[PDB]
Amino acid sequence: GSLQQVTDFGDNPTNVGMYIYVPNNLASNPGIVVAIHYCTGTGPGYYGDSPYATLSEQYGFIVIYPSSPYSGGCWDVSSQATLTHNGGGNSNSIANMVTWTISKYGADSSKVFVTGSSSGAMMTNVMAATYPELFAAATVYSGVSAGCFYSNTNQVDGWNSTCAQGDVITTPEHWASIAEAMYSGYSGSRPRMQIYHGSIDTTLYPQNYYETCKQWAGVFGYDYSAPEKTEANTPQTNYETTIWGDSLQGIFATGVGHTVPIHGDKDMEWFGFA
Amino acid sequence: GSLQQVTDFGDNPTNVGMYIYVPNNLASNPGIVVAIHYCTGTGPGYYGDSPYATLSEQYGFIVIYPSSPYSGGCWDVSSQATLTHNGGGNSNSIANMVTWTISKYGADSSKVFVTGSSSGAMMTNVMAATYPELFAAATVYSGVSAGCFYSNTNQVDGWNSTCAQGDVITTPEHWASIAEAMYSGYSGSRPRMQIYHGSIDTTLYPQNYYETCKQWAGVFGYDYSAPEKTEANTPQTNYETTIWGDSLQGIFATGVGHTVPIHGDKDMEWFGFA
Ligand SMILES: *[C@@H]1O[C@H](CO)[C@@H](O[C@@H]2O[C@H](CO)[C@@H](O)[C@H](O)[C@H]2NC(C)=O)[C@H](O)[C@H]1NC(C)=O
Ligand SMILES: *[C@@H]1O[C@H](CO)[C@@H](O[C@@H]2O[C@H](CO)[C@@H](O)[C@H](O)[C@H]2NC(C)=O)[C@H](O)[C@H]1NC(C)=O
Ligand code: NA
Ligand code: NA
Ligand code: NA
Ligand code: NA
Repeated sequence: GSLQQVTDFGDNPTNVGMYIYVPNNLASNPGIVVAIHYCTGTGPGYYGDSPYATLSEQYGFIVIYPSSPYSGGCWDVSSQATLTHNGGGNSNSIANMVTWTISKYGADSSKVFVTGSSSGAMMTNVMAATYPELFAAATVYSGVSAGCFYSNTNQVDGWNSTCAQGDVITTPEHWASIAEAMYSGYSGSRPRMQIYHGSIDTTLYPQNYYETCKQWAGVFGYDYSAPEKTEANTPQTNYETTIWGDSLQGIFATGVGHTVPIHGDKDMEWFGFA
Repeated sequence: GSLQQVTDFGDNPTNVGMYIYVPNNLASNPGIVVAIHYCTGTGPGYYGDSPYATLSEQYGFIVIYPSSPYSGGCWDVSSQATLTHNGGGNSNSIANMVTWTISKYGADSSKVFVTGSSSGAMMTNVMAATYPELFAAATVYSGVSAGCFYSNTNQVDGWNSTCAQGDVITTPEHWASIAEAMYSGYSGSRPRMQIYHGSIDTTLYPQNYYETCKQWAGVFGYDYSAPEKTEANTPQTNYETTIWGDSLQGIFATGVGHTVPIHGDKDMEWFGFA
């Protein structure tokens, strides 16, 4: 099919770009995958460097690639605007790309997923907390927990070094409260979360794996210290999968740095296309 | 602050009409109320005969008034098309009105509600079952359970006398199966259901109230025989409210026939605007 830029998709004061890949083999009622790029990247760049456009020709979903407006290409995952439901930041623009696409293509709103890598993984967690209503499931490749990049001076697209270096450590309860405040009083459904992180990540250090799993455990009321199951060498040698429940699993990749390589077929399974 | 007809809102093979009321006091991130008319009526008729446009000026949400394409003005709540997620029937059309409005007005997709009287209350149950993903909550004014108007010959807009007379009686399990089958395999968010009916209804017999409460009890995993709470004279004298749980309450109006009059302020409370 083709990658098209869309410029009028709804309110977008932070000027995020929107690109979509509409497959040739478009399903009758297509799903949506939102695939969110890393720093120094762009939406078309992530299109070029991820399996989603290929998989969309198999499964017939539309892929949305949001594109950062900021110098350096990171996502704003620090401002109040981006860290609040309807706050008007980058995350709100991404939400609007979703709803534009659902209406324009008759996409199935119950089959909308979000995934990303590095900065886009940070944004994935933020999308899950700020627009939980939009997403059935999410897959995070090497990010930080929602609100870990909080700026204590309301900076937009600010890098939080304390968080990245793994110095921010707290309880499931505290992280859950932080995620909950991104949509205060929301009690509806939330996407099922899958969190990947590598053990030799020297950009977003591995403590962030545990902080993120703590967060979603706290959000879904799972006992962080008592997972349901742990699967060795799953999905492959030196990856370990911890399942806390239907709405949370973490995959820790020993010997892997920034970022954990996208596992496209595994994504299709978690989302439910496969 | 006007009622507008909308003509190109997405796939609409059964040619349902779409009318919307956009209030003057429109909220920044408006909710949506879908208000579904009775037999012999139309969307604009229900606009003229319900409190929702008046209330939209208080609470700032948009109202969508679908309009039956059929002679006699009843809704198709009988065909396989209308009784299946993405089946292409009237229900599918109403779904598309929702998604069009979300995108066009930047409406909040977590704040979308559906309600209706008589034929429109039947369609309300159908919408909850066929497009559960769209709706946070629903209020049913004197309808029949989803799939009670099933046509054994796949008739479109067929009246089922056995159902209307109150002669279709089955279990929570069986009604829940009927509802589940309208979107098979779905296990996400569904609207919180509020069901009104009058004890002396001789159009849609009051057995249908109990069949509907059974249906939603089965769907949500509630014990139909053990509701959480009963409230005398609630919301008013001779009405009684039974709460089965967060996602189901029934309101039986003793001495009221077809239909139970709309309690607009109570709808606001159930929906969460108030
Ligand atoms: C960087 O990120 C952390 C969170 O990862 C921020 O820490 C929060 O800071 C406030 C005080 O400003 C505390 O009340 C919270 O309890 C902290 N949260 C947690 C989970 O610890 C921190 O403020 C950020 N730093 C900068 C410089 O913006
Ligand atoms: C009228 O409606 C009822 C459902 O309310 C239909 O009943 C179903 O009929 C099929 C056989 O066609 C049975 O297998 C189901 O068990 C019945 N369901 C229930 C809940 O009883 C009935 O067929 C409809 N009548 C007509 C003439 O279409
Ligand atoms: Na469709
Ligand atoms: Na791609
Ligand atoms: Na939704
Ligand atoms: Na908005």
